Amino acid sequence: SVSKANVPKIDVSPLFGDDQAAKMRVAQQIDAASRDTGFFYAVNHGINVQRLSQKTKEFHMSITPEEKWDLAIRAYNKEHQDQVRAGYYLSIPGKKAVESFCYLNPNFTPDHPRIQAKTPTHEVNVWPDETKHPGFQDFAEQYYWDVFGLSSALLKGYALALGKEENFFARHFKPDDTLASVVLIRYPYLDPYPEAAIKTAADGTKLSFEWHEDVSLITVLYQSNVQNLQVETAAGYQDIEADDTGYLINCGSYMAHLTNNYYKAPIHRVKWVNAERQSLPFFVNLGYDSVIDPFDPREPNGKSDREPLSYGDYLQNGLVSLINKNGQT
Ligand SMILES: CC[C@H](NC(=O)[C@H](CS)NC(=O)CCC[C@H](N)C(=O)O)C(=O)O
Ligand SMILES: [Fe+2]
Repeated sequence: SVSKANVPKIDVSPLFGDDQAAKMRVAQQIDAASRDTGFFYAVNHGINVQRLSQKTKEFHMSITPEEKWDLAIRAYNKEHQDQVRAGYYLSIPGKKAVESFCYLNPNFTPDHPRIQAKTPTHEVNVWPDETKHPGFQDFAEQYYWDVFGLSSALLKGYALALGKEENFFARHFKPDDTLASVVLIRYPYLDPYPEAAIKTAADGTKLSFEWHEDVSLITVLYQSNVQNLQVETAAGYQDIEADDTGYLINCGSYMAHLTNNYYKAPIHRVKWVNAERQSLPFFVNLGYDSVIDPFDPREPNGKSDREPLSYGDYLQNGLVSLINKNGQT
């Protein structure tokens, strides 16, 4: 029966410092995890995750149906044709339990040239009224930069792990142009829980979200203390234990591509659990024109035949493909 994933807890604090050998020892840990199940917990990360959980719950539990329509992405509100990514993703009582709110780089304003050019995947964030949601926008924008900083350090880890200089990834991850996103996902408790909102896997497991690989370089994830995630291994799906003080880290398919699958993008899925919980990912995306030249650290000459891929085009394609495969979230 269903076994358990080895998901080590890695103290990432050296990645913020200047002790280079200590960084290498962290990089080894990241290497090992990335070659095993593909997941680890980043601990001693310096983010106030209790406030993140509190502020998010306050938002989710106070936003009204009226405000949800007002903020809705175009999948739910045809009036908002510019909102492909950022905004509110509504639940559908009786059919779809999950709901969420996604936002992008706060630097994407009307003044930004990618907004002026109408480049796909770039949007100006939408927000509820401040007086109705006091402090929320401020909180959420500062969270973006806090987790941006953690993620930059984790990217130093990954670079060192792969034999590169520590800025190999992080040089492409910049406040001015990153396509990274935060998604504040609510999974509700429902009694009765509608069967329409539950999918059944081939192996019989009841799921809220089917198997997939992440569309990201890496994913940096906070979750409530409710176990739900499973990672695919050759021996089948394995449960990932919850830890509501750590960040769960995994690679996305852009990392798999550029490393010739040396760091795979682990296939994972979300079990159905009837419990109120939070899932708050930060998808570490680069800039629209960023290109990382692939390499294969298994080969003496490090050479890959993999095509260098422009990140923005990879992202557009991946986000669309994920909706087609696993449904509009
Ligand atoms: C909705 C369920 C939930 N799945 C997800 O969030 C899935 C798999 S990681 N990812 C996406 O849908 C990509 C969202 C991208 C975001 N709108 C963006 O524009 O950057 C889960 O894993 O809990
Ligand atoms: Fe995922």
